[PDB]
Amino acid sequence: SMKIDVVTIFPEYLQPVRQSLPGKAIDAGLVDVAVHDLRRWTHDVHKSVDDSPYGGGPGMVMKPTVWGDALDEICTSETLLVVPTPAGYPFTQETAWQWSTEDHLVIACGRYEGIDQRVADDAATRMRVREVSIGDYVLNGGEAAALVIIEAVLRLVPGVLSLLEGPSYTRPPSWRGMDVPPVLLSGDHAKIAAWRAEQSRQRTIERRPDLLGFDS
Amino acid sequence: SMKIDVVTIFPEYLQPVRQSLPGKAIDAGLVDVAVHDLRRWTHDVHKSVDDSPYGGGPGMVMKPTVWGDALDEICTSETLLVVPTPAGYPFTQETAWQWSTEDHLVIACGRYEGIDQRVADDAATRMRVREVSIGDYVLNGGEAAALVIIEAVLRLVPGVLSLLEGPSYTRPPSWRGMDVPPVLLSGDHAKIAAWRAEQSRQRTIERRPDLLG
Ligand SMILES: OC1NC=Nc2ccccc21
Ligand SMILES: OC1NC=Nc2ccccc21
Repeated sequence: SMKIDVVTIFPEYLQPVRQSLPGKAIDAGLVDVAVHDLRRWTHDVHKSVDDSPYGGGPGMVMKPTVWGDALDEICTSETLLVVPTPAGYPFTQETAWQWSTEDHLVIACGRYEGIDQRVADDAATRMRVREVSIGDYVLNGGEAAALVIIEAVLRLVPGVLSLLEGPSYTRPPSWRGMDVPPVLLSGDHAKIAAWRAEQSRQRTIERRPDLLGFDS
Repeated sequence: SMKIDVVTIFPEYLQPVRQSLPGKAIDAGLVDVAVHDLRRWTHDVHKSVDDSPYGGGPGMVMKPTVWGDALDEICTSETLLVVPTPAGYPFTQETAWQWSTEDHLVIACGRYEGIDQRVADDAATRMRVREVSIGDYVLNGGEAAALVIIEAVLRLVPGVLSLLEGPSYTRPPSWRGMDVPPVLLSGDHAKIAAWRAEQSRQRTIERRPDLLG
């Protein structure tokens, strides 16, 4: 069984929910998802987890010490440590497929400004570390990215179950004066493929020219 | 006072949590977030929200009669209808900024295979509709994309609070045999900025060569 540990200062946000893809996976015994409050590894009265950046700049940086004790306790040398970060390598469908075979994912959730770089540098001496971004929009912390990563990876785990998709339709064949493309009604597996391919092309070149090796 | 309506078949999954950034925004009265179970608008005892695709093929497509009724009830002509879909335009930071000043976002969450296309086509005749993807990895449904969209947008609402960022550091100066780069403690702030410029250049070359052209 796969085991996923998430570490965060927002454990309630990351608490698994039964009616969800991860929830189904958990209840099917295919995965154990444990969530940990990073503040467990603080020792000061105020439970401080970050501090001002050396060299200045806006915002705060998470303290290396607290993350240190946390990952010390939760990780082994076989652990794949995932660290969401705006500055990471891209998280892709290829990445998802790869992590779907993993035995232990530990996901370190930190604020946008980052965890002290020495945390990941130190972890890499004992385990595999992957700093990744799920997109170039800006989230305030790694929490939502952790939820995205979990859903992308879990749906690939055995047992759990290029080009843009063109439009899709279902019943009724006429709705509010709008008709389904007749080829999709004609039952011709060949003509239908020709049409869907053509639609996908038009859509991809319009919305994602990058996918076909073009600019913008 | 932004309003966000989310429509989903996983309303518990999307329920706002007090201890989160969206929870802070709501508690601060800076936004109202309403989550609606899509099954409220189903027609049959089985509360059917999807149906098999015309032209055949795998998966299910979400029913237009059900979504049509939900959106009729929830949207107005001033609504910006957000439809997360892997087939969408990329959701970017410029998009988040734009949406950060909308009075009413409605986010329609559907399964990967998507919603009958007529739903969006119809809605676009009365309101602004944006189909967007948050990434090329595959999610089973738009629910997590919704959470992402919401967090990227809300953190740009006043009051809630080309190159990669380089490493950041804080105390202690020496930790487990690793020292904060001396230059950060130099009090030479022009130099620090050039140093961080160079850190960004290299990390970007190494991790995201796509942002260099
Ligand atoms: O992967 C990310 N994309 C955008 N913002 C982030 C903020 C914190 C962690 C991770 C991300
Ligand atoms: O933006 C998306 N990326 C990947 N999968 C999705 C599934 C449903 C809606 C949206 C997305």
